[PDB]
Amino acid sequence: SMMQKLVVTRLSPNFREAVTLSRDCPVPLPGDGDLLVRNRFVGVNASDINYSAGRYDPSVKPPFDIGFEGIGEVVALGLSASARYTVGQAVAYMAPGSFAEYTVVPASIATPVPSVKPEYLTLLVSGTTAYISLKELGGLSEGKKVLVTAAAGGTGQFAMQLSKKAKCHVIGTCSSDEKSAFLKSLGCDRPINYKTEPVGTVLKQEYPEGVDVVYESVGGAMFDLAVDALATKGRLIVIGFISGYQTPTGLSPVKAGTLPAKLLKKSASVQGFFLNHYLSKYQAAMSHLLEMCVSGDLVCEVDLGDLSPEGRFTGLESIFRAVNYMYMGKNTGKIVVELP
Ligand SMILES: NC(=O)c1ccc[n+]([C@@H]2O[C@H](COP(=O)([O-])OP(=O)(O)OC[C@H]3O[C@@H](n4cnc5c(N)ncnc54)[C@H](OP(=O)(O)O)[C@@H]3O)[C@@H](O)[C@H]2O)c1
Ligand SMILES: COc1ccc(C(=O)c2c(-c3ccc(O)cc3)sc3cc(O)ccc23)cc1
Repeated sequence: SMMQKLVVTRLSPNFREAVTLSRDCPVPLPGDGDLLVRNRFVGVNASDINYSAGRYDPSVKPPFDIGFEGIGEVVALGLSASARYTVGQAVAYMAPGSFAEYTVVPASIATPVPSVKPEYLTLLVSGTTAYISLKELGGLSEGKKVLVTAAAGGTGQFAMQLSKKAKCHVIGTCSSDEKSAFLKSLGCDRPINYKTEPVGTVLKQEYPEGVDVVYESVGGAMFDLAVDALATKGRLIVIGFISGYQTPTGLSPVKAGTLPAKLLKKSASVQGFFLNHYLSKYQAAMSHLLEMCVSGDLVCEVDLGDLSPEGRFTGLESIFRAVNYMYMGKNTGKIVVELP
């Protein structure tokens, strides 16, 4: 009848200062073509703070719902949606407003899943982003050298594994020896703990002819290093630049004044990627991702915060903790919050 949900009440990249937990909200009713989903797990994404900052559409004032992805049970649906879905059915989705106990989701974008497991949620945004970007833009093939930053993170774990399946030689950056071990377990050829080992030097010495593809999620100095490390005809894919998201503009400083010159000299490229521009590829990506997940051919690491200071991310209120956890760089795999 009523429920809790998170609401952006003030525009800001500081999640805590931007978002409020609202405690007596009416449970929304699904339309003819909608599902009403009781969320059991929701995804925490780096860009959640870009969203709370209002950067997706600056013409939109608070309050508005937040959260990009969820998985749970269909508890109610409109008549038309009932042709495909049924009450009690497990579904996952990528749609705004997942940070709530119940979310209305158009049946046409929902993804039927085998059951309500957090592993399936990792595929929705993090998995598809890696799958689609690398397939469409990566030009992957046997022997290509691929550099993945934030490699032990939500989407990084997939860029890593998929590149390995494409028979590429893969290098991955992360911030701890434990993260490096995780990378090794995913078949990383060259894990690099950037806190203990200078990435630029590793690249210059061990990969003198450069890397062919960069899956770049960090920005700033890491972006600078990756540009310098590009091989002839190399491709740097701008997936993100999380090092800048908390700043007032959300940007990270780069030493890019000489970027065009470097790109010309190497016939190399810098290519942006935004998941929402590739939705025509989404259903197929998710279909394949789900196969590998269920068959065990893809590790879908979940960080539910069980080893965080305050423990398992349970309840909407723990979303604040979980966001902070990401930005402290503590997570291995996808950050997920449970709503018991
Ligand atoms: N374009 C798209 O459609 C799309 C879709 C999904 C995600 N993304 C991007 O992919 C990247 C990762 O997002 P995610 O949600 O999956 O997060 P995530 O990788 O699971 O976690 C972020 C990781 O980045 C590193 N990091 C955190 N704060 C940092 C900081 N201030 N400076 C440098 N590094 C920091 C940490 O790993 P370390 O141990 O390596 O430092 C941290 O664990 C982000 O740029 C996100 O925006 C883009
Ligand atoms: C350019 O098109 C592709 C598509 C898939 C691949 C690839 O090798 C694989 C996958 C792939 C899918 C999407 C990507 O962006 C990269 C790799 S997944 C997978 C699973 C297996 O058991 C065996 C191989 C693969 C390589 C190039």
